[PDB]
Amino acid sequence: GLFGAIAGFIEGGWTGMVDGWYGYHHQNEQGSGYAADLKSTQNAIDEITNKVNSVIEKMNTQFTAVGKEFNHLEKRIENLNKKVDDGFLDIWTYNAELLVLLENERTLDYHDSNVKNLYEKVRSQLKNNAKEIGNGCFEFYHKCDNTCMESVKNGTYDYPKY
Amino acid sequence: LFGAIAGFIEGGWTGMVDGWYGYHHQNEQGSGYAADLKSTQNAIDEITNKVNSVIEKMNTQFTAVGKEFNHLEKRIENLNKKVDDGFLDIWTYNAELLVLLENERTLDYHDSNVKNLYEKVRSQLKNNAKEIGNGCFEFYHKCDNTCMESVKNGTYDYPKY
Amino acid sequence: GLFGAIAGFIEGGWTGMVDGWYGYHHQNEQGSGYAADLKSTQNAIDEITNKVNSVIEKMNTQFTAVGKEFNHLEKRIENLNKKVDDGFLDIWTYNAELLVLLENERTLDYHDSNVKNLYEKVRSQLKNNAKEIGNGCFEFYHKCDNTCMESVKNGTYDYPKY
Amino acid sequence: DTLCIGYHANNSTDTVDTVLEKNVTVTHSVNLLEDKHNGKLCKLRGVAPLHLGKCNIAGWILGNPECESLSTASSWSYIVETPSSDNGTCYPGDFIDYEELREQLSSVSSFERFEIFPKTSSWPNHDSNKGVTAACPHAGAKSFYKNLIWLVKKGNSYPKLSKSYINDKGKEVLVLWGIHHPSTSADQQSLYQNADTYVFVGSSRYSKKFKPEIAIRPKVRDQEGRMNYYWTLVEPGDKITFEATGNLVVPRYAFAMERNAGSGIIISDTPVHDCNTTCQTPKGAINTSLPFQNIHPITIGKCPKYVKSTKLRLATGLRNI
Amino acid sequence: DTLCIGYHANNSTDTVDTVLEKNVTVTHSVNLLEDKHNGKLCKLRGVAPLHLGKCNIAGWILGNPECESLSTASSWSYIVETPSSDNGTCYPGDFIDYEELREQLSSVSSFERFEIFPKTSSWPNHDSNKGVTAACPHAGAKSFYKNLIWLVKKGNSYPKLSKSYINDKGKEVLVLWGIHHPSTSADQQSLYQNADTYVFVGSSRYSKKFKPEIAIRPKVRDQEGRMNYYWTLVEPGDKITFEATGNLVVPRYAFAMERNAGSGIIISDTPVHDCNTTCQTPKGAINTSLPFQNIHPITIGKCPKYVKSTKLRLATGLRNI
Amino acid sequence: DTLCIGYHANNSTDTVDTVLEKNVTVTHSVNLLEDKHNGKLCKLRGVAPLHLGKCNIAGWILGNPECESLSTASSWSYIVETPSSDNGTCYPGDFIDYEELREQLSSVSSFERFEIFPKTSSWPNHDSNKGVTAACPHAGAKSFYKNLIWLVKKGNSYPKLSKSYINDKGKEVLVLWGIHHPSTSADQQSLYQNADTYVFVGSSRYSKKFKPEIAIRPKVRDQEGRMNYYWTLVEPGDKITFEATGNLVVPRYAFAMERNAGSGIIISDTPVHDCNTTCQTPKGAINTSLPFQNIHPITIGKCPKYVKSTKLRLATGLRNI
Ligand SMILES: *[C@@H]1O[C@H](CO)[C@@H](O[C@@H]2O[C@H](CO)[C@@H](O)[C@H](O)[C@H]2NC(C)=O)[C@H](O)[C@H]1NC(C)=O
Ligand SMILES: *[C@@H]1O[C@H](CO)[C@@H](O)[C@H](O)[C@H]1NC(C)=O
Ligand SMILES: *[C@@H]1O[C@H](CO)[C@@H](O)[C@H](O)[C@H]1NC(C)=O
Ligand SMILES: *[C@@H]1O[C@H](CO)[C@@H](O)[C@H](O)[C@H]1NC(C)=O
Ligand SMILES: *[C@@H]1O[C@H](CO)[C@@H](O)[C@H](O)[C@H]1NC(C)=O
Ligand SMILES: *[C@@H]1O[C@H](CO)[C@@H](O)[C@H](O)[C@H]1NC(C)=O
Repeated sequence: GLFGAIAGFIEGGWTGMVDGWYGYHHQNEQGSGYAADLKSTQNAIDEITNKVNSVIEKMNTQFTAVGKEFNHLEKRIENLNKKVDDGFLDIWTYNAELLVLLENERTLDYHDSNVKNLYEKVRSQLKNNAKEIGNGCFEFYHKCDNTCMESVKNGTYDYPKY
Repeated sequence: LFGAIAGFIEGGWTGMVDGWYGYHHQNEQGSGYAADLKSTQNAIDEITNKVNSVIEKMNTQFTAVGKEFNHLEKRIENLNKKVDDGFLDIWTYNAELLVLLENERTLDYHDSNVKNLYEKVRSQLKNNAKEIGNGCFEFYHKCDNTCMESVKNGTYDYPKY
Repeated sequence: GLFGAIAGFIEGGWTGMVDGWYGYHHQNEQGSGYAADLKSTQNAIDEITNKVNSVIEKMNTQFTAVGKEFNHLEKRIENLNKKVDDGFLDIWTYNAELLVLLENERTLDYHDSNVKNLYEKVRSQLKNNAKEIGNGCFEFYHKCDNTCMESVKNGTYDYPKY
Repeated sequence: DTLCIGYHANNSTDTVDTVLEKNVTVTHSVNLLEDKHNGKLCKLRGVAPLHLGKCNIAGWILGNPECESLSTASSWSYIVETPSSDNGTCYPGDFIDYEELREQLSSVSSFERFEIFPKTSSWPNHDSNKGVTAACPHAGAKSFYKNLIWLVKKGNSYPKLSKSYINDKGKEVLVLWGIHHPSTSADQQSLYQNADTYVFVGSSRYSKKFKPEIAIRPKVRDQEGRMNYYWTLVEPGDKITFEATGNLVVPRYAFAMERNAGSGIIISDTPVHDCNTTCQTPKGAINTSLPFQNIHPITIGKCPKYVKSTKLRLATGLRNI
Repeated sequence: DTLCIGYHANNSTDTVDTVLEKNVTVTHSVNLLEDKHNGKLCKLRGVAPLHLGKCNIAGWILGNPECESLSTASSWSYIVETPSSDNGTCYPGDFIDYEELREQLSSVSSFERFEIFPKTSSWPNHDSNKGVTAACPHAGAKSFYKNLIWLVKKGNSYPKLSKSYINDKGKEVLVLWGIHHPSTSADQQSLYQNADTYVFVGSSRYSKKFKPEIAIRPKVRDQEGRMNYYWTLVEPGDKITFEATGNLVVPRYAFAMERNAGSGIIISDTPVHDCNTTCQTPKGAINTSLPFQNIHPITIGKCPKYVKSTKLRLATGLRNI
Repeated sequence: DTLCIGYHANNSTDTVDTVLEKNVTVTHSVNLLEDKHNGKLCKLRGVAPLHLGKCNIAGWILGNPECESLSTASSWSYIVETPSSDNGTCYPGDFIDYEELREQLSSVSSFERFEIFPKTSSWPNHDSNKGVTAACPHAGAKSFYKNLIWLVKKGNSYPKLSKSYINDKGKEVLVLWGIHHPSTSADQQSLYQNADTYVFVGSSRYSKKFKPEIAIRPKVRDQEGRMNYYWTLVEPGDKITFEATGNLVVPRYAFAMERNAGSGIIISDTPVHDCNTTCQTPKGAINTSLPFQNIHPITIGKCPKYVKSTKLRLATGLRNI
């Protein structure tokens, strides 16, 4: 919803496609088929993984034993100690709560970007040779066989065609 | 960040007062500012949730800061002061940056919403109009009130030249 | 990589251009030349600078002397003190580590945005008078001299041609 | 015929800051920073605070003649002293573990003050009427603490005294007493005939034997003697025993008390009013939902984090033009 | 012919939250919050904890007849008491700097208990056999601490005693002793004939001299008298000297010790098992790599930060339709 | 014909990290982490520190014969000891509330050392020349603390002494004294005839009666006896009274002092130099504007937050290629 792609001009998702996060659904004479973009899906997985392994792996703690013992004549420093424990409780709770809210918003925008970026990367390939429906789908102006699609999803798409 | 607000659409419309994003049609029937209800309504719902997150996630304990020490407890008095100043610098900094970041993002959110609106109509009437470049389109055919209605409605489903 | 421009549909960068971050390379009869977009580069520099001067200048600390002294019969409050020092150590280390990871991601996306935004700002100036190669490069459909390019990079580009 | 797309703008001048740009004008914005208090000292839980007015904690529990018009309240959320309140221990001395006591007294759930050792029937072998001083004046004439009794010898005789109270209350009992240290060995016998005395206080957990320290201290409120104050908490069903051959300022009133830990003490001139608040500061109360405040670092209750910031405006709308 | 570009979707119902939107369903997500423990008290470094079972720290080092089970353990990572361990100082009294000891004793790297002053050959001038009490029962019959000896007079004679131990261990030596305060001057001489006695303990750093405080305390475990407990650490090569004319409960067993500071004490009923853990809580151990946990604030080891959150679900996939 | 659009690149190899990519080369970058210090102990406000060199705080204020060469600076920002300063309390004993004094003394705005009780004219009924010891040698000759005087009896007579100083300075006066505890009752009378003595120190706030504890302690610096050190602050206009029948080590020099709280003490081998710094560590000073540093956790002044990070490289430019 930040790049207009996911849940935007491309309303729903394909329960059919199960090879990756982003892909295509071709429809020629040879037949219909869902095919996930390997390279793109493979890159996101590598980056999102690194993201999770950053939020986790950057938390390196010390070896300490929280909790101390005080007698009935040390209620003050007992409360001081409690203040230190509650201070650290509010700081980590808040920071962890917001860190997730923010990085969730960003992660969803990351996928939105990746989809839109995929759109555009194909749309400019084949400018005239097809028209934009508006639903993330293109309608070819010429016979596009399996090895024709294969050159679009491949990034190696000839224009000596019409 | 998206090139829309303060970008290829320089200024804003003091005229429009029913939402954050909208249109200004100019046909024979007349001119008028009309805010996009759905879009404006969605942003308001999301920005509200944003503020109610930064606020509502701050759940504190019931504690009484401040303690008393005699002239022979200056050390633990300074320890206590050190805990108070540590929490002071942590919250001040985090609050200062949290606002700087979420302000940057919020303005980009509105920029996105505008640009997204520009594209959402630009791709509905491809040929039937031309892009001036100022966020404005010039129709190639008579567009009456019920014609505009179908553009701002998302149901402009019949191509007519 | 978030806006598809840098390391996207514009693969590499120009070691040639040395006047700014963002620019152009014109190729007419008068000759070839790298020319950095002054206004755009100047604006980013002003904003990125402000960014660094925010992360730094917002850290205003107090005049305190960490570290305290305890005897052999104050091991508890010595450990309490140690707990306060280690708590502040983990909090600052983690947030500083994450603050950099996030603002790094964002900064690179900022430059990506600025490039893409520049591509679009020119591509909508001269719609028909040139065609999109797809490599961030345009091929004019008419003679574009030095004072023709000037009007494109200037934002003052008239449209009475074919 | 044209169709343009744009955004909102208004007469707003609210500015906010971003990582990239400072003083960016905006259509709409909220404040995250609370900077407004009612300048009142309000109730905290649903219970009002204990205001000592002219006196401080010491003078209040000991019963200093000036704090005469003070405590009845059976419970309070926190305690309020005025920076001007100087009426405490009128007879010079050392209040042992004073700060600690204040902290235990900061908030209580039930607090009734009963006469532990009835003056009339408790001391038939000692004089319980000569025990006054010019240091504790009540209307120009000599007085003493209401909650303590300064037992002296009954005409040339100070017999070993031995009283004891057993806590039959359903809660802790705060018991206060005092040890008097005369300035000269002449005043020692003049007060308690015996020249070598001792006092002993003991319970199930407490035990301590006091020996007077006779010497000339510099004059404080005209006394070159001293008087140290002591206190303890007796658990329900437990007993506390007093035993002394002189120098013992005995308990007259004790306090049945139940203490809900986790409060504090406010030293402020701010007037106490009838209002509810979830967060209290010396400067006044804070009625806010915001995450941050810059009113006062010393806070009581469930409060916003204290921050040094002068403004924390959070943008909600978009750039204004 | 066509092509249409799109994204993945599945039967997943995992929801996450964002700054902008709540309960957003997604394809894939991980949890940052650990909320699961094995409900076991495990080893910590590689060394198991010290479980006191029926007794607490006091009863354990003093040698209370009930803690007369084991614990020979020469080292432990932390100490475990049960909330329902009440066997400590059977003879009413005050354990001076008790909490501090416990912290010193929380974790130890070597801990052998040797007989410092051999009972048979150390006290030829005092009775080391009458020193028992009904307060320290072992099998209905009177007993006493196993690491302390209650010396009394040998028939009408309590000669000044004067023993001293020199630390020839390659480590600190924890030495515990006691000072007995009889209830009446009759019991004073009946135990140590002298009526005015004194005890003195001294080392290179310690020096204190105690005076018995004879008085009637309220009955605790049927004793009107009291017994205060003291302890100290003797450096290697240093010596500690005991000297007394009565009232001294002498050391029988000491402890050669070496303490790796930085641990604590867990009061829990949770069973102790044979398992490795890097983080321990009263509830159980935590085997996690996650940055946060909401199991227990009191933690021991290298643990995740404790957080109030109920769930911290981080989205990895995308919006799911 | 044509017009290409692109970005910058150079010979830079600076790498940075992002949430999604590690070790990304980029055109430009700054460092947020300071990791460089000048290895010098510098001034801190504008005032240099107090360097004790061979001695420690105790030896410095008491006047240990070795700290003979250091006491003049009328103010300092913080205090520096060396890990190899061992010259403190040469006569074995206990420095009560020592570390606390050190805190009070950490930073001072004005500090002049005046002779409170002039040796010649103050002690007219006692010997002020016989008070030396082999424990405090000066020139192989027995000596003692410069700021204290060890009053002994004048040939078979130790009359009750009673002197008192009234603070006429315009600031607090630190007063130090000592109580001597002889090893044997033979040395007791040999030093102060009377066999049962007592010392009393008292002011408006302070009051304490000391009783000598005579016994044989293990020999420390060849002393079987002990000497405890005490200190107090006397308010302006207030007076302090000394009284004793023996065993009192009296004040000779006091200190007019005004303390600006909020500093500390550095124990380091790092040389002290004439330089300005806003932040000090024991390893050296830090001249930085960066928000973070990884030099040392113990810091003094207005310093960057201590962080465990080993590099905090903040990208400013763009990808290289
Ligand atoms: C209650 O407080 C007042 C004010 O502090 C005390 O009055 C002072 O008494 C001293 C000693 O006589 C005088 O030197 C001051 O000038 C007085 N100050 C004022 C403002 O009157 C009074 O002694 C206290 N009363 C009791 C019973 O403690
Ligand atoms: C052990 O504990 C029980 C109850 O906790 C108590 O009754 C018993 O006297 C104790 N035994 C000793 C020797 O302290
Ligand atoms: C390349 O590096 C050299 C020195 O390493 C430096 O002087 C020069 O400025 C660099 N080139 C550019 C374009 O910055
Ligand atoms: C990569 O960067 C990481 C930090 O993210 C660093 O620890 C490592 O040494 C670097 N090595 C390589 C090969 O990138
Ligand atoms: C350091 O600051 C002091 C301020 O008292 C000033 O007198 C001195 O000139 C400064 N020295 C240096 C080297 O900056
Ligand atoms: C410290 O001073 C004493 C004399 O007071 C001297 O005998 C001793 O050698 C000194 N020790 C050190 C480590 O300088």
